[PDB]
Amino acid sequence: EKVELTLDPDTANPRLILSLDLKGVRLGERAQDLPNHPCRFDTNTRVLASCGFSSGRHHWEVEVGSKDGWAFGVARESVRRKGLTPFTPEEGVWALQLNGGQYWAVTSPERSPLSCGHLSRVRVALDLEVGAVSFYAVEDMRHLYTFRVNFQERVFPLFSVCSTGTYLRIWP
Ligand SMILES: NC(=O)CC[C@H](NC(=O)[C@H](Cc1ccccc1)N1Cc2ccccc2C1=O)C(=O)O
Repeated sequence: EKVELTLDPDTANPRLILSLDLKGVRLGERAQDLPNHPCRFDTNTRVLASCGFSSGRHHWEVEVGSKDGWAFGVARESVRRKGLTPFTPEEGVWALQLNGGQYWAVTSPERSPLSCGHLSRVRVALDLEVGAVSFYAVEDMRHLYTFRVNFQERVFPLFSVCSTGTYLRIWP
């Protein structure tokens, strides 16, 4: 069930910078001049993994920056790439987020504050049989949050970074 992911550069918003190893994402100062690939998020600061899941159970781990500005989890493949989307379950993203110095599950219309400790590394567990996306703090595999979803399509690991001082990294 453990998966080895890499970030898909064709999906990445042109302001993002992906590390050479395709495991890390940060936000650059300027938009790169990149082609208008159909998979590319052209406005929101997102990138997907190159691999998505249609069935079964899979998990991966994400190292998280201490500073505000990231969100990560999963997106349905049909998430709109072109134009400005809301970052919400209805628009096809199921994510945890750090901002305002607080961790959130990005529920809508109101986000859900989590009372977890400081997070360093998070396991994401996607179960398409059960219909759930779950997040655990790695150190004691402490459950943080589950979204229950009836996924009817391929689901991709999702990352977003909208501040220059933070990052996400597929671990290790
Ligand atoms: N990482 C998260 O916490 C998930 C939110 C994230 N937010 C965005 O993409 C927002 C969208 C927006 C918000 C307000 C006005 C206009 C556009 N952007 C785009 C942008 C470009 C360059 C510098 C920063 C930003 C930024 O904040 C997401 O939707 O993936």
